[PDB]
Amino acid sequence: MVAFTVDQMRSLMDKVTNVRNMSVIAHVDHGKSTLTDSLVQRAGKSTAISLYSEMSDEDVKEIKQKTDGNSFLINLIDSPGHVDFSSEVTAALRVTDGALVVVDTIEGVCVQTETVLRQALGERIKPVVVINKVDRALLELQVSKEDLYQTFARTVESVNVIVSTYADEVLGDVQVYPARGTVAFGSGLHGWAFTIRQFATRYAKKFGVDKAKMMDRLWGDSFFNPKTKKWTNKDTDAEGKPLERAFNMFILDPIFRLFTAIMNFKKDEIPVLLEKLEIVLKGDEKDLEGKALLKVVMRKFLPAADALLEMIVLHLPSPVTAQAYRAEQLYEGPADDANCIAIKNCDPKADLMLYVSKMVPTSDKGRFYAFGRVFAGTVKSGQKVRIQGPNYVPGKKDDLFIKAIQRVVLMMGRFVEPIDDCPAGNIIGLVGIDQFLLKTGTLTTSETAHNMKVMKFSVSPVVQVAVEVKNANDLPKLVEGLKRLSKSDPCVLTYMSESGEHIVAGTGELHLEICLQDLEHDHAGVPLKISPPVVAYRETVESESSQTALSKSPNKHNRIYLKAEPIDEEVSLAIENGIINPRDDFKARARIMADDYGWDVTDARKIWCFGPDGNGPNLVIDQTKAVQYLHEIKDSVVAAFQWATKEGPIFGEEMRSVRVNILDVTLHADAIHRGGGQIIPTMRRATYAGFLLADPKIQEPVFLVEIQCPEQAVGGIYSVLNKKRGQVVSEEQRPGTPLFTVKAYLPVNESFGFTGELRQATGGQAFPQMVFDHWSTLGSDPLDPTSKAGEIVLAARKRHGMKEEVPGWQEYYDKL
Amino acid sequence: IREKKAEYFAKLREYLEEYKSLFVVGVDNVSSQQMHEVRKELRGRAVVLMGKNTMVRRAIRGFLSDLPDFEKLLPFVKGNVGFVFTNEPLTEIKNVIVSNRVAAPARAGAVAPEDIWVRAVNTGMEPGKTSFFQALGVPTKIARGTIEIVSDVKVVDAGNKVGQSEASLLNLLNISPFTFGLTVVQVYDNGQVFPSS
Amino acid sequence: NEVKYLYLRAVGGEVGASAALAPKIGPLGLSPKKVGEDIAKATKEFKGIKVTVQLKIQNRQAAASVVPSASSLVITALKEPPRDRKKDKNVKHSGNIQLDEIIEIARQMRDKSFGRTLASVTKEILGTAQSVGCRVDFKNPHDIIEGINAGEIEIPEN
RNA sequence: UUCAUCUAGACAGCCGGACGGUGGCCAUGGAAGUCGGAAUCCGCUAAGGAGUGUGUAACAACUCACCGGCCGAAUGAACUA
Ligand SMILES: CO[C@H]1[C@@H](O)[C@H](O)[C@H](OC[C@@]23C[C@@H]4[C@H](C)CC[C@H]4[C@@]4(C=O)C[C@@H]2C[C@H](C(C)C)[C@@]34C(=O)O)O[C@@H]1C
Ligand SMILES: Nc1nc2c(ncn2[C@@H]2O[C@H](COP(=O)(O)OP(=O)(O)O)[C@@H](O)[C@H]2O)c(=O)[nH]1
Ligand SMILES: [Mg+2]
Ligand SMILES: [Mg+2]
Repeated sequence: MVAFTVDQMRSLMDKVTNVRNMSVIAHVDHGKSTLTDSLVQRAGKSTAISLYSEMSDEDVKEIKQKTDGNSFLINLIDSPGHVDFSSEVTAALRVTDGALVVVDTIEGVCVQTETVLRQALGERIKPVVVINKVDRALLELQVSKEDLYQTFARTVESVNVIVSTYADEVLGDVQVYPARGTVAFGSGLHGWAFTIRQFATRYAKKFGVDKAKMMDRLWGDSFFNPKTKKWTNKDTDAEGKPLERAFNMFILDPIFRLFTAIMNFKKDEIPVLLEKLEIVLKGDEKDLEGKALLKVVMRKFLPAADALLEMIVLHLPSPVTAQAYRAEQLYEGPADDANCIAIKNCDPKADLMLYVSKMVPTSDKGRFYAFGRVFAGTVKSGQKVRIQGPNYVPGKKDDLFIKAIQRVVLMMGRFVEPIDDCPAGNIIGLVGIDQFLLKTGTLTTSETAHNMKVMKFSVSPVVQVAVEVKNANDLPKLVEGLKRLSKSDPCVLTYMSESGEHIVAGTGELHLEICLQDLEHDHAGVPLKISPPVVAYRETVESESSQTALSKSPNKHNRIYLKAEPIDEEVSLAIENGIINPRDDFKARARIMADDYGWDVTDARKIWCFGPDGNGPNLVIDQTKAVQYLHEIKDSVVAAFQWATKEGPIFGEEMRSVRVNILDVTLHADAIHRGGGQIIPTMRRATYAGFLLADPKIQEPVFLVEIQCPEQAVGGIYSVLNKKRGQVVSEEQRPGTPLFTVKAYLPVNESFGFTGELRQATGGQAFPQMVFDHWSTLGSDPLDPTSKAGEIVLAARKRHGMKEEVPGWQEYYDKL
Repeated sequence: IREKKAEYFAKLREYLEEYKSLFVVGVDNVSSQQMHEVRKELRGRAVVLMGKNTMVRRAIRGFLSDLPDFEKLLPFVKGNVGFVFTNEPLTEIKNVIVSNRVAAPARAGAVAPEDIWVRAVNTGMEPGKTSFFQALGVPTKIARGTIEIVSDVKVVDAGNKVGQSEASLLNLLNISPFTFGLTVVQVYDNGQVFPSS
Repeated sequence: NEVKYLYLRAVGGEVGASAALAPKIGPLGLSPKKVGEDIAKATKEFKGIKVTVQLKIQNRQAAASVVPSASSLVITALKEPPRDRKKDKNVKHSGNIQLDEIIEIARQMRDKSFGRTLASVTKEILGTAQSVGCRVDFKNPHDIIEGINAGEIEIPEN
């Protein structure tokens, strides 16, 4: 359409049965941004594009879809093929119903084609397949006709294997075939494509032959057998010189003949064959020679803008006919609520349900139009709307907001059209919202409107790098950009680490480098540098403090004797998940340690405090016998324990799983001589001595990572794991599919470049997800400088500006 | 070495004047599992003895002085042949021997006797196995969650050895045009050798 | 009714994991839970000692039938207090199973064996026990074989 | 120089077999001859290692020790200078 009219497109939007909002998915460089471009050519990130297509009554009749009218409006998304942008395709998949799977004829069904197709089948989206770069097959590989037919056969067979392995048991017949017309073939770059249904229609105009069952004879083993006039069904040897199949003889043969003639420059035969193939000429296109003549003559004799759009109109369902079998899975609530059934109804008069998915920029920093698909009811310019949160609990007050809409917008090829209203089953942008909705969610007008799906994706943020602005005065700009992209890009994850560093996370090296380039140049606007994240360890003990650690006060009147012990991992877990809570009461919280954790009820009753932060997993226990003034130094001892559990004596990191047992104290009688200034340093030095005599050790955070890789790539999984010290936990196979699932504990230390190493070992087929699980004790000493735990401490000391050697246990210990 | 050879000679003597009749069984292409099965079957009825043809010939030639009858058995020890002695009706032993057979699978390299075919059948094979069919050019479609060959296809022709991909698909589809078992060249019986027939 | 055929080696009297059950049987629409319970039932007496488990898929039928595994029979006869994986790694086996018991294992193996004599099948089972390394009648299984060879252990050929 | 094989058929070459108990015991997340420790058994045996290598996540599947078919008179190994 050449900007037909704003109100004409408003009417087309109001039409909710001749509109198709589908997405073209393929492998990287398989030719989706060229097929979509060739579709938008006659139409005058993922921004929907609009195409106008007329259509005939015969092939509106030849449609298994509830429709009325004769003209169609295509809203097309160009999803990205890279595996690092595997969520920008998932968002379009959620917003869309049809999937044009481009498959390259040369390369076949590659890793990313399989990935995006398995995603579409997870969303139960019906795929239609187009085989691209047939011109490449015809000029590079020089397939004659049967090699090309067999390549088509293999491509269709592999796509059918994927769909038959990953089709949920609700459709079954979603298997793709050219025989049914769900597979096209053409050259996107050159501008031509065909379906065997289109050829079986092009033939009736000259042969009077039937079209109903010739469209399943033009594919497969079916032989017209000329000189005998009979559509035989097997080779039969042709009584010598076995003859060719209908596909090669009828569809490919004119194509290959035009190719041969126009590329061989047979100017005495080009016009004759061109007239036989009923093309039109231009005043100067007649003076077009090879390598572009064939291009234009096939762009005329076989229009891709028609071959693709006809199968899009026919086999790709409309909203009012496709939302039915997808509402039950896009609505976690039960199938027996009005909001649930409204999406199935696709009624433009029910309560509103509009899913913002993409925060589209607006040429202005911080206005952020809200792309989304309407599912139920009509949106209005200035209608009272209710924002829903991705974790919004519907019972009580949660991320529900009571704002409204400012202006409806329809997005186009980078320009916005101001609209006031649009019925259900359509694609529009919401101006005036999304500064109240973090990433995704829904916007409704009902008051019991359970949200629709969180739009889960197969990728996650697994590459983490720390960033910092050089000019510390321009740090507000850094954080402003760092949160202005965390909403624009859906899969980017940013946060503050356990060591005070902005940790930008992403899908892979390429996605991360794109995000970091956006940070450095466009979103923030300030030059910043990137580093590998510092892994925040913990300090702990793995022995029982061979001799008693002793400390004397600065005035020497007070003494502390203690020991250190390795609090068990289960006890520490109970602490951090609240089973043992500081606020709880002794002899009630101590009964749990006694009965269910092996502790002695006396010691569990004699818990002075938790550290660090006042609630951490480290404990201090009074093992002392009668002492005259023990309860007066309690506050000083708990303060010193908080200090010694925040700033450990190895590199100042927080303690974990440390038990301190105050065995004896010796306090001066006068309270003026056992004040805080005399007890806090004494207690912290005694705790440090206990730590450095109870076999000090460090603990590192370990990721739990689960990877969905197939049988062929599980060996690469294992190789990467045992090269990066990973521990194989559990393998499994999903029911019926070949996609494995391997779960493992990978240390955070050896976790940088790990996803890149895994993708290189598995050919991109391994899909990992990682999340911090727990802390593992490093077996090697952290006090020896050259020990495997002993160099991370040295690096921390250098990076923090402290000394190189570690203060030995002879310090913090007063000899007595 | 020579002691083991003498042991074999003595065992041959034992069989030659302990069993009225023997068979000359051809064991070409016969495996060892087949051999154990045959020995198990013939147990009680018959005994099976293998050796080196030269060993057997020299042993016989050295016992000919006492048993000059086996001079007519001597020109039948050629090729992969062994001796199945028995004290039982000829026909029973013959039938059992030529009854124990194995449809040996397609090992790549073996010259295929006759043209291997694949027919338009629902093979009942997990779809993932499509790789083999695509490698052999066998058109297939997934029906009822199983691979189904769409069109008859001559995998290899009569003559040319079964290639590795051909062998893989054949072992997949249980196609095995190799049947191996003991044949019978001649039968010795009471100083009289005669063809099996 | 199509007779499908598959094995496992689940540990004796040890609940079989669904991760080691579903991949094999799962295709032909049967619950990994129920098959695992069947394996446990078929290996009740086999407790501790792994064994093969023939399973005939007769139109989705959970017919667990323990295939006698020579080593499994040998060590279940060894009878050793349950081999507890948790208790100690590298659990050794030293069961003193008597010659009669070994002959019973031999007569439960002869059908699926090739040894000419019941004596020969006993020799096979003794070799399996020797592999296990257990003691037998206060002597090594190899020396028992030497006795049989020299005609000392008169075999009750039944 | 020394030790071996050899017309009871040697070496090389081509071809056939290379099994069963048995997924031997232990472990391993998985380990079926083949990432490891230990044990080096028995039957069928002409012959086959509880395994020489390739291979799988484990399988599988190839391959070799070992024995046979063909050929027919010599041949192999470790050393010395
Ligand atoms: C959604 O993504 C989540 C998690 O899934 C993921 O585990 C990631 O890991 C961050 C770390 C979490 C660890 C625990 C909180 C204790 C130590 C922490 C880490 C080390 O310093 C380990 C991982 C990696 C990060 C360091 C190396 C920067 C961590 C951090 O937050 O500092 O955290 C983000 C927020
Ligand atoms: N010969 C040929 N080249 C093609 C075809 N489709 C795409 N290409 C080439 O592929 C290159 C990039 O493809 P593109 O569509 O942009 O990649 P996409 O992101 O997957 O869509 C272009 O330079 C084209 O020349 C085709 O049908 N034939
Ligand atoms: Mg693109
Ligand atoms: Mg291995």
